[PDB]
Amino acid sequence: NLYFQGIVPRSFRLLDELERGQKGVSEGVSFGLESADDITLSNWSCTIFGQPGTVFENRIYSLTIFCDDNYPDSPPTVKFDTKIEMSCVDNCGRVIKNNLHILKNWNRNYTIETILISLRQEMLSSANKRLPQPNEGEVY
Repeated sequence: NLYFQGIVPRSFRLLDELERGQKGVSEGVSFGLESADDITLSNWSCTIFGQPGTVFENRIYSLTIFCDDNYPDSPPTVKFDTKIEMSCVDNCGRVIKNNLHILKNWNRNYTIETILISLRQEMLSSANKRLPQPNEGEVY
């Protein structure tokens, strides 16, 4: 059994986040592997609960996070499978890196969870919270 202070290899890092996710995490996000047999641990199935008091209220959004082999030093790619209108989401549901702080100014100390949390907070902003939405459960 290994010990060291400091940064851990990609595989160790993703094992930590997986254990975190599998233990059901912060409010109300969930995350895990798209498929249990992926040994690169690169593709993640995620859920965001809509923010109470907004056009997102009571909706469930499904999304996919992909961590390439430079992860955690490089940001993952983020896309919504569930249709959403947000200033940091493009026409195909993918997150516009330069419109979300944590992706734009990524830091290896952010996580899959940070992204999910950040997306739920974006729903509270004034550019988003009154934005007219697609029909509920509609996908790309």
